[PDB]
This record gives sequence, structure tokens and C-alpha cells, in this order.
Amino acid sequence: TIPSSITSGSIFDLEGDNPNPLVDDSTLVFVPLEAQHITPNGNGWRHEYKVKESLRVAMTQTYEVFEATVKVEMSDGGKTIISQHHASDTGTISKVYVSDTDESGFNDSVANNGIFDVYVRLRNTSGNEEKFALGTMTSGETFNLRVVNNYGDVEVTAFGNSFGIPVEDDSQSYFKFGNYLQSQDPYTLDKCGEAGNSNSFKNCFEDLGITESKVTMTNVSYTRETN
Ligand SMILES: [Ca+2]
Repeated sequence: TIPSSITSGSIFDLEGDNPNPLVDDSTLVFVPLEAQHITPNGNGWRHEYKVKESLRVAMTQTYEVFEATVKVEMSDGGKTIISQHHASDTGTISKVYVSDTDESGFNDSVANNGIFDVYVRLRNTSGNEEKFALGTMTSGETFNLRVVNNYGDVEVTAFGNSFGIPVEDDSQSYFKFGNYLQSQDPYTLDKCGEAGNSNSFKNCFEDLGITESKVTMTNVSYTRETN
């Protein structure tokens, strides 16, 4: 069953109220094309859970483990962030992607061919992102995701591949997970749409041919200890 920290809101706040991700006691379904949740600075639509403001502390002050069995069904060319450590500012600290773009450096890296790269970017102590390819998948396939924050040393494992480094600390950091669909051309990597304008993203996803984007998470666990 889905942990109560999620289902009850004791730890996580929901972004995108409808539909609710809990489709049965053991399954989370994140569908940003339906939830269509936005923020002032966002660059797409999201359906996502986030650690609530009151519990946030420095990356170096918690031990967190998130694990999930993740199935992804998404139109060719789609790109989403399915888990991330977010900074206090607009920064990010860790991001895990499922992505069908021409961005170089991954196992596929071929735009719009239905083969999604699964990779991670981790922001190091110098403030620079390091990226690492974990695997590839086609729509409908499933993989295992494990994200660990060991007091500032962040590790991601998927498809049996692991990568981790110490990350730039942020005093009010927070973990999020779900399906944050990115409004971006997969060929050119140009962003599409206008911040805060939900209709703009509507039109972007139509033009990008993104008519399916469903992240299903099962066998989910989350632990959090603070120091
Ligand atoms: Ca591809």
C-alpha cells in the first residue's frame, strides 16, 4: 500500500488536485495533461507531490530514501521530471528525467523516436550539474527507481545502474516526485510557452504531439530522518 506519509499529507503536499494520484490503495497515477498544475516559474504542466514547507531543512540535515516501481506511458518526444530535490530558490539539486530528445550524452539521445532516455542531473558542490545516463525504455515499460539523500550525498539507481555525488547544499531543500511534463521541443530543445500561462502550455503540448503522459508508481516507499 502507498505509504501514509503520501496519502494522508503528513509529509507531502499535492500539486494538481484532480484527478487525485491515488487510484487505488496501492497505486499512484500522475497525469499532468489532466491535472494541468502550474506555478509562476514552471515550464510545463505537473502532477506531483512535494515535501511540505514546514519540514524542510538542509540537504545535509536529512537521510531520505525514496523507492518506486515506475511505469511510463508517453507520446514520442515527451520529456518529464519524475523526481527531484528542489532548492529554496528556484534552483534544483537533483532531477531524474524520462526524456525523448536530441540532447547528447545519453544511451539513445535521439529525438522523438519513442525510446526515452532515463537519466539524472545532480548539482555538485561547485554549483555545476553533472549528468548521468541510467537506462532507456519504451512507452509502457517499467523500471525501478531508488533515490537516496545521505546527508548531502545524493545517489540515484535505476536499471541496475547507480550514480551519486555530494551535492550543493540548500538550507530549505525539498524532495518532489510524480510527473512534471516539460514544455520543450525535443529536436531543438527550445522551450515552449509562457510562464504562468496555462493555456500557453496547453497549446505547446498539442503542437508537440504530447497526448499521453502517464507515470504510474507502485511499491512505493519513503523514509525521512532529520539531524
Ligand atoms: Ca529517443
